[PDB]
Amino acid sequence: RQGRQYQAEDLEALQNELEARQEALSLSVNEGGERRMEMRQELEQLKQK
Amino acid sequence: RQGRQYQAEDLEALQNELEARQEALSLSVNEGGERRMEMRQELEQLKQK
Amino acid sequence: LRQRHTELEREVSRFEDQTQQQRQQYAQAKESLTTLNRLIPQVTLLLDET
Amino acid sequence: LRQRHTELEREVSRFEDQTQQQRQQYAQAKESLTTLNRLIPQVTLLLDET
Repeated sequence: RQGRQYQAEDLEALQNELEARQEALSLSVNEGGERRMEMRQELEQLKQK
Repeated sequence: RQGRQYQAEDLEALQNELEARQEALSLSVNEGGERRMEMRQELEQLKQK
Repeated sequence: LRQRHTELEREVSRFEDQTQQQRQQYAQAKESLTTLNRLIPQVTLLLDET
Repeated sequence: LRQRHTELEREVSRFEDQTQQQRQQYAQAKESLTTLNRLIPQVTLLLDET
């Protein structure tokens, strides 16, 4: 399902890496949201201008 | 640590409960930060004004 | 706008507090879930209380 | 300012693309990690390849 034969012999490192990638999920989503909403506020300012 | 004996004999169901909790984590934080984050942008805007 | 700054700071303090507590407790619950499915991910079946 | 608006729209598009892609991809990653840590959180060690 993920990989085809994916170091099943010892996969804990992969679990840890995926935990890191979920941390990346959180960081990336928060960053995108903040930036897009800030630049939306900028859009509003530009509109009024 | 959580619960005191809390049906440890067959605790399977609790894990599923925690899953919901885990989900409610993301939501509960994703909104929270965003809110403060939102006002932070607004705060900056206010300062600028 | 400075009064708005004050009220905004109040709101930020409230949200910051709530988020900190919420994330701490939910992280602890998540850690509890990990401990369950790590130490006893149905390992109790192998233990089986024999 | 209209050029700024055009570029801002382009940036909105880029942010949306990134946020989608990343959230979907990491959601599948979350699903895979959940499957691993549920079905086989060191249950392989219990199997131990004995």
